[PDB]
Amino acid sequence: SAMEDFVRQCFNPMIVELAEKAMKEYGEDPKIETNKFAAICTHLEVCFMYSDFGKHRFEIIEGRDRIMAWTVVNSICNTTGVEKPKFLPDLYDYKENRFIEIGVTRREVHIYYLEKANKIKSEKTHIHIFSFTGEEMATKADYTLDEESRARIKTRLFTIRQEMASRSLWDSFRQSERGE
Ligand SMILES: CONC(=O)c1[nH]c(Br)cc(=O)c1O
Ligand SMILES: [Mn+2]
Ligand SMILES: [Mn+2]
Repeated sequence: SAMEDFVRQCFNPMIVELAEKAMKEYGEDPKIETNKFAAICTHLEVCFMYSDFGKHRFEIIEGRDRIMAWTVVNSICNTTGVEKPKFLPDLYDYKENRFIEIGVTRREVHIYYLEKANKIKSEKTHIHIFSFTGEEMATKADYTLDEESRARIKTRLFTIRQEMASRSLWDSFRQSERGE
C-alpha cells in the first residue's frame, strides 16, 4: 500500500515506532489498518508539537504506555489537586492547570468536538480540536497556545493532507473515521 509507504515517508521514525506499538495494543496490523496507522501518527505529532510549543508548560501523557501515562496523570493530580480524569488525556497544561484532550479530525470541528465532549462528560478536561483545513474548535474558545504555535500545527496538518492528496490517498483518508 502507498499509505504505509507515505506514513514512513513523512513521519519521523520516533512517531512511527510508537504508532505501531499502539496498533499492536488492539491486535491490529498497520499494513491493513493503514488509515488508522496515519491517523495515529498525525495525532501523535500534533500532541508533540503542542507540548513543545508551550519552563515546560505541558506534560505529554499521549505516547506513553498505559502504566506510565496513568503514573504521570496520578503524580499531577496529587501535586496540583486536579480531579482524576476518567480517560487518559493527551497533555497537562501546568499554566492553566488543566488536562487537554487533543482532537484531530477529518470531519467538521464542531462535530468531532461534540463527539469528544459527549464522550468525556467532565468539563474539567479542555478540548482542542484541529482539522486538516486550518479550522480549530476548543472548550470555551480558549485555544491555550499563542496564535503562532497554532499556525504551526495547522500548517503541519494541511501539509499531511496535501501530501496524501498528491498521492491520491486523501479521499480514502477523509472518508475514514478511524484514528478518530
Ligand atoms: C490509547 O489511548 N487512546 C487515545 O489517547 C486517543 N484515541 C483516539 Br481514536 C483519538 C484521540 O484523540 C486520542 O487521544
Ligand atoms: Mn490520547
Ligand atoms: Mn486525543
